[PDB]
Amino acid sequence: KTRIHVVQGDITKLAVDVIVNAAAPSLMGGGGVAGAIHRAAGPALLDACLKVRQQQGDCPTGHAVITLAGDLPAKAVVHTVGPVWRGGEQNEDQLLQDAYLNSLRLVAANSYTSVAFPAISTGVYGYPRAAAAEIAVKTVSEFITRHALPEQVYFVCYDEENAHLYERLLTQQ
Ligand SMILES: Nc1ncnc2c1ncn2[C@@H]1O[C@H](COP(=O)(O)OP(=O)(O)OC[C@H]2O[C@@H](O)[C@H](O)[C@@H]2O)[C@@H](O)[C@H]1O
Repeated sequence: KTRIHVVQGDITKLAVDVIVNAAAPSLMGGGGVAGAIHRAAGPALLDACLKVRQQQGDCPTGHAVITLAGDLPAKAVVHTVGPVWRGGEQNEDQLLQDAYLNSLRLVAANSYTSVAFPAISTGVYGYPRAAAAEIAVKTVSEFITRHALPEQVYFVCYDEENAHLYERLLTQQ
C-alpha cells in the first residue's frame, strides 16, 4: 500500500513514532525482540515497565500497554502479549488478532501516526509463521481501512524468508 510497508531488518533501528514489543505478561524483558528492544532502549524502559506492572499487574494475553522508549529512536514502545501456540484449537488465532488490534488502538489513542510491528508469537511462542503473518496482514489492513490513525504501519521482518512471505500476502489484497 501507500500506508503499509514491509521492511527487513532490526526493529530497534526504525525511526517511527511507535515500536511494538512482543512481550510476556510480566513485561520484564526476554530473549527475542524483547531483549533487543530493552538493550537498545536502555534501563529507562525497564523502570517504566516496572511502574506499569506495579499499577496493573501482569499484562494479559492479547492485550497491550504503552510506555516511554528511552534511547530508541522511537517516541514510544507498545508492549503487547501474543499467544502461546498450542495447535490452533485454543483460541490462538483470535488472541493474536487481539494483540494486533489493541496495539493499534493504543497507538491511535496516544495520537501517534506511525507504528512498527514484529512477527508477534512466531518466535519462542511457536506460532506457525505463515498462519500468523496472514492474521497480522489481514487484521492491520482491515483496521487501517476503518481508521485515520495510525497513518503509517511498518511490518518489520527479521529474515528474508519472512519478509517475502508478508510482501506477497500484501499483494493478495
Ligand atoms: N531485532 C528484531 N527485530 C525484528 N524482529 C525480530 C528481532 N529479533 C527477533 N525478531 C523476530 O521477532 C519475532 C518475534 O518472536 P519472539 O521475539 O520470539 O517473541 P514471541 O514469539 O511473540 O514470544 C515472546 C517471548 O519471547 C521473549 O522474546 C518474550 O519476552 C516472550 O517471553 C520473530 O520472528 C523473531 O524472529
